[PDB]
Amino acid sequence: IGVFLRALLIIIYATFVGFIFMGIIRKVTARIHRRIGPPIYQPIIDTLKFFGKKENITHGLIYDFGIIYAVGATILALMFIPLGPISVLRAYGDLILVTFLLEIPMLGIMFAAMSSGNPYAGIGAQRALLTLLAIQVPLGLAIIAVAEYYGTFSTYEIVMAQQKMGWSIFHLPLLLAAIAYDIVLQAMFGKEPFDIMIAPGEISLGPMVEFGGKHMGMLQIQHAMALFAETLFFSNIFLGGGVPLLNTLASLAVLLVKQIAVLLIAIFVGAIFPRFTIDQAAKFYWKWPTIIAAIGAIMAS
Amino acid sequence: YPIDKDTYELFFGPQHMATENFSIILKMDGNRVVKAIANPGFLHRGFEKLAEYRPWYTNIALLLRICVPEPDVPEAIYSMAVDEIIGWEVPERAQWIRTLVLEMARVTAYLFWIMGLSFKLGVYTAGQWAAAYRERFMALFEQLTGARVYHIYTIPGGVRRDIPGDKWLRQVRDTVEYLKDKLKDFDNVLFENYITYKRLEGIGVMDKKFALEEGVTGPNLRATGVAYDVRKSDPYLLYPELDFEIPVLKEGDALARVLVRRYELEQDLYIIEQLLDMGPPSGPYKVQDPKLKNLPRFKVPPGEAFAHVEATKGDFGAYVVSDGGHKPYRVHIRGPSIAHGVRVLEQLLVGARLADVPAILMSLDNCPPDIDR
Amino acid sequence: CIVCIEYIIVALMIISAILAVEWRDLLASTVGMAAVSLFASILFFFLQAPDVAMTEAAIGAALSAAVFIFAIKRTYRYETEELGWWVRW
Amino acid sequence: FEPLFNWARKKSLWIVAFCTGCGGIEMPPLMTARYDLERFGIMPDPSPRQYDLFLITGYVTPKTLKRIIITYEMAPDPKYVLAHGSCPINGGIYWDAYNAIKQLDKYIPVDVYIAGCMPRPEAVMDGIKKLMEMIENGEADGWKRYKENYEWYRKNQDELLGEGWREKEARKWIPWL
Amino acid sequence: FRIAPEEKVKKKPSFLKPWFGLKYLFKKPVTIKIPYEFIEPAPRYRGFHTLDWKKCIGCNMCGQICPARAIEMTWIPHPKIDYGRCTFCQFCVDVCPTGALGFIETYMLTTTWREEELLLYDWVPIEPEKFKEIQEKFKDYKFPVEKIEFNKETKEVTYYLRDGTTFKFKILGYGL
Ligand code: SF4
Ligand code: SF4
Ligand code: SF4
Repeated sequence: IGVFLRALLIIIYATFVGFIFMGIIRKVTARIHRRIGPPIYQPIIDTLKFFGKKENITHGLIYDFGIIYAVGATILALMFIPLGPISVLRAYGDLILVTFLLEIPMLGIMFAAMSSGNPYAGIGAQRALLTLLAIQVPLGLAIIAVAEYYGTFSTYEIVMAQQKMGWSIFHLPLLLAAIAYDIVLQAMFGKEPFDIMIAPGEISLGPMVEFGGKHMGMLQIQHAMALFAETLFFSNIFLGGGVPLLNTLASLAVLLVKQIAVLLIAIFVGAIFPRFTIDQAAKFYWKWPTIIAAIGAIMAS
Repeated sequence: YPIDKDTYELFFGPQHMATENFSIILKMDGNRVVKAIANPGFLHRGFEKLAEYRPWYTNIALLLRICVPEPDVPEAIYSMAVDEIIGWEVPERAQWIRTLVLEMARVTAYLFWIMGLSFKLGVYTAGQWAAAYRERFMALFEQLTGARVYHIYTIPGGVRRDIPGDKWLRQVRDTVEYLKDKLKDFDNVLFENYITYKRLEGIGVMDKKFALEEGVTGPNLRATGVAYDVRKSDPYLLYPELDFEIPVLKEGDALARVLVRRYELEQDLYIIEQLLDMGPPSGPYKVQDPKLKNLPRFKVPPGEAFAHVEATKGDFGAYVVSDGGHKPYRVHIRGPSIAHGVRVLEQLLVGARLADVPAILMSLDNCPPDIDR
Repeated sequence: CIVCIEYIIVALMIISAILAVEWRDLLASTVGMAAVSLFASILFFFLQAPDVAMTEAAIGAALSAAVFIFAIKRTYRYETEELGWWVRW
Repeated sequence: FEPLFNWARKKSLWIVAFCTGCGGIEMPPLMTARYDLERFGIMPDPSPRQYDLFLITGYVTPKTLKRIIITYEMAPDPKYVLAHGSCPINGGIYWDAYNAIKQLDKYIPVDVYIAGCMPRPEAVMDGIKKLMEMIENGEADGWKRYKENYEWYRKNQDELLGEGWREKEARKWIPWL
Repeated sequence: FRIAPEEKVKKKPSFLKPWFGLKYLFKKPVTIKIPYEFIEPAPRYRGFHTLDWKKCIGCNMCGQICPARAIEMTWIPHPKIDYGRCTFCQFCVDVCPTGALGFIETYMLTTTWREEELLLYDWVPIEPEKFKEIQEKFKDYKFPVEKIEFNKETKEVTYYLRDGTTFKFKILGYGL
């Protein structure tokens, strides 16, 4: 009953900071090309609008359950990564679990985008799945480079091995995995260079081309959690937060600073770079970040 | 029962934000195109049987809306054509004013084409900057003549409102020197990155024999090997005393037809800087006092006239015929994009991927109010 | 009293410090600078060192404040923060 | 219950970018780095479900009034169109057109009209600001007249061009494949 | 003739050169906060009409040069310009012989869906004392008529101004 309230604390904090992180993305992309743009508390009002309609669509019996499964999977992703010391479980937060549970949101946001039935949703799913094909070639090598440099997989036995000694973006056989993660994060998010699972403008909107009221609200929740989960997975592995309430709140605050830190370098790349053809997106994630992560993988062994 | 079972027909209709207002039905084959016919005419106001009912002077304001991005090139061609059938004596001051507004609307249309390209090429920063720097040109036009766009300015003889003076002519020097220092920050976002160069490379290969006989008249056949600039070949306004240099490439893929428009922006801004240091001498803004009054009853002697003028997308002509009364018997406004993104687009999308259907659509500067007329 | 006037002087120095940089009028900023030199001289004297108090009196009251407005004479007087067509560009 | 959603509507009006022909030269720079709309939260996205602010920018061809009313049939609750320019009011300068549709209120329910040709973005700001004032209390707008008073609009839709467009503008290509 | 390059226009693509588009992370963002920083439009921006009732002769010279056929004539014989079909081209200004049809900078005009607020677009334009509704009454640049009460069989339109005169007059007959 206490782990239930603690998990409710983590999911409601991840909501009320992940939406603010997406609003920070909107604010920085507004200032990146000379505009005030929205207030900081903007996508909260997006979600609050999208649950206030009076009609919906519901094309099929599976059209509901796919995106609801996407929200359940993206909540399951953030439940294992150690959000500060307050973790509902730290015994098993293994690398392969969190790495695969980022991809399952890219199922359910697309598995229920297929049930509508559209050439726009079909070619959006066509251009979304080649990413998830191509991005796992430098992603797996980054995970092996994290693996063989430490040995342990329980993610509480990694932040302990960071706060004992050293940082983790240092020690160059592990830094070459971080550049591979810094490039794969824009694809795993849906930011502008490797945008194409969102693609606003070239195709209509790809997978989320016609969802409706409540379904777009669940998508905004899922997209904010995908943001927060992949950013917390990058920070609790390659950066390490680790660490009384005046110690715990400051621990979560410096964790939030390192959340913004990779999120800050995810935006500066992700506005000055145009959208990528999916035929080149399959060709790019095998040339440069694969050989970088492969040099990191043979230098971690 | 779905009777194709092989080729799915997605089609970019009006509400798509890549194409502006003309639907291209694409017989897609997985991720390529095997047949790309277009259905234009979502905007057919009509101007043949609609501009035949207004008098000769008031048929300016109705004729502006044939091309939206350039709100001066459609009036400045009809004002050049009714100049010919009556045979005025348009002075040096009106010629200079019409020259400078014909070149500043052209740099506005280039800036709008950059913003329209960047809104569909993903990168928004080159879109927001291009619209921001188009807005100060709009706010500079507003001092002169009237509204932002559709400034009904160039009546068939001369203009309607002269310059305000040193508050205005010094201001154009300021914004042109500013944007000439600014233009080196458009290259790094739109023309120097290895994304765009790797995105528009080799797509829509236009041949050399495929441009001159096809209907193409713009700056985009000039990226193919063709030496034809209507400002250079037959100068009309105060063009011969400018000495600008035109770009010609031997290429013909899509990014060849984009770098040529970037260089046209550079040399056209150099034109407006070169034209300003001349400065207009004295003179009237109107042409004549006696043969202009009773402004509806404006009997023009019969005959016909053709005029044609450079645009952002295509050297597009007008065709006025005068029966002899106060009615244009037929004013035809040839849209620049009639065979310039309708017919040449059909043999340009065959084989191209879906990601380069919108980029090819903007690499010809397709403006849907010109096909319909 | 003893410590209450000390708290009065030190909070007066702080409120003349914050309001020395909030203003846009630079002559007013020299006024705020002179008042800061006032409360610094009084605090030097109240902390029982008269040498620094009279030196800072002869330096900060009319050789640091009266050299600064002496420099804004042939310079700006406002922030000049500007309504307008081509403004804030 | 109700004002927790009512304030939420007037802060994130998502506009769909139809760009209806003549008028898509003051639809973009309305929503760019100058006089803007993202400060009001007006974020554009091209989807017929994820919008609640349709801008009928100028004239409407009947080869586009099919597409506009099909887009208007898909926004679920808070669809209210903002008529623009001076075309929807009485017909613009194309009152002498067999195509350009006069008197837009007889076809789809307009909420608010602006004037201008083209309307300056300050006038669009005044239009949206009056639309915010209208949507505070909530003022029986469009989506509340397209539902109960459907018998009049469906009759006026079918009288102009009519006879089931879902067979006329669908069978118009299957011989010409 | 005067071909500019041989390969001078075509530039070289580049990896990390787009970071020079990142320079405006710290400069002042170039926007105008419209509630409430006003813009002050041009001194001769084309706007609404300010007919003078003492110089108008009713010669319908404007009637035949309106491109959108909305300057139709009434009797007590002045014109009513409707902005239903009007492009603000201001050809009726420099063609009016007497000079009794001016234009002043006023463009903001927003009306709602109901017909009683849509009779607002049929106004016989008032004297240039409406310039004392552009200045001296809260310089908002909006249409200073703001409601019109037509009445069938007792045709007496009432331009209920901002706080000034109700401006009653009868309208009987149209055309010529
Ligand atoms: S309102 Fe004016 S500018 Fe807009 S479409 Fe109609 S005629 Fe063109
Ligand atoms: S304002 Fe322009 S369009 Fe309207 S009646 Fe006058 S001249 Fe004609
Ligand atoms: S404004 Fe001119 S044309 Fe119109 S009624 Fe008066 S005098 Fe006649």
